[PDB]
Amino acid sequence: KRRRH
Amino acid sequence: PLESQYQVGPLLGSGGFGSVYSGIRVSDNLPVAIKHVEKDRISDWGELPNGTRVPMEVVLLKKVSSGFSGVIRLLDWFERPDSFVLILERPEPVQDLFDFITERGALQEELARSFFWQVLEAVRHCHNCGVLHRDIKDENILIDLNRGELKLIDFGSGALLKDTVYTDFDGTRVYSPPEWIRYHRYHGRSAAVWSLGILLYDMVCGDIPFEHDEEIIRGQVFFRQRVSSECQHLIRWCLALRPSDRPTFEEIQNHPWMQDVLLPQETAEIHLHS
Ligand SMILES: N[C@H]1CC[C@H](Nc2nc(Nc3cccc(C(F)(F)F)c3)c3c(=O)[nH]ccc3n2)CC1
Repeated sequence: KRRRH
Repeated sequence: PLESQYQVGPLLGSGGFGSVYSGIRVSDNLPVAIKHVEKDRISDWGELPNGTRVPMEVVLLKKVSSGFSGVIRLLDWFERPDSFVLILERPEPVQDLFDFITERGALQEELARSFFWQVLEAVRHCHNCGVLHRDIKDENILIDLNRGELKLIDFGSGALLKDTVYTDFDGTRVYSPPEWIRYHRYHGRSAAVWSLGILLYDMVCGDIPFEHDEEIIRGQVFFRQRVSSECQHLIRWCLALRPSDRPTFEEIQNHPWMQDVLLPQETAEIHLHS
């Protein structure tokens, strides 16, 4: 996964 | 009167920062972004020359706004009963670095070098103006797709730059340094440098290196993508566990990996234009 914070 | 001088377009996004709309300045059709911040949701307040209480963000953006920059400009602001409204510059066409990375994956080193260099120039600019960003990350960077210029956004977690310790932080945990995680203490510059190392890993690998406290504390960096030794070295240097083992901005910019940077437009022509 490659995800927002 | 806020409503008459701007025309609101669609919601661009919302989150910890509040809500941001595309907009247009009615008088000259200048593309703008319109950001609404709720008063109850503002933790940190400042005050202007005149002395009235505004969001720290407004103070910070005013301190970095004069002249030109890789910092998004504050054009105007308004107070409302329960919120503040900020009018900000909006490049067109534009994409944030997070989405850009999502779409294109790991960036070529040449492109990452140009981008990273511009981030560094923008952060030096902030520091030079007495402003600490405290939330440097791909989500907080905009790409002007035509000129190939990066712009820093979202100063809402920022602070006045100081030389003493900070014991408060409300930026992004995965970009925050081990000294924050362990002791709840950091110095501005060396913490900024850590987050820059996270950012650079993100650019050249397509994702951040750490998701967990344990990994941050450990500070061991593994590469999933082919990445040059000079780039790996720069990254591991920025991510030194001891703050005083991290490079200064000068050392970063004099690093062998940082040699022969492309100009913004060259960057857009080679990597951004279709
Ligand atoms: N996932 C999104 C969430 C909203 C975020 N906010 C944003 N987006 C902005 N611009 C913008 C305009 C059109 C499209 C996009 C895009 F495609 F979301 F990156 C961003 C601006 C801006 O132009 N000026 C000042 C602030 C600003 N903030 C950009 C990334």
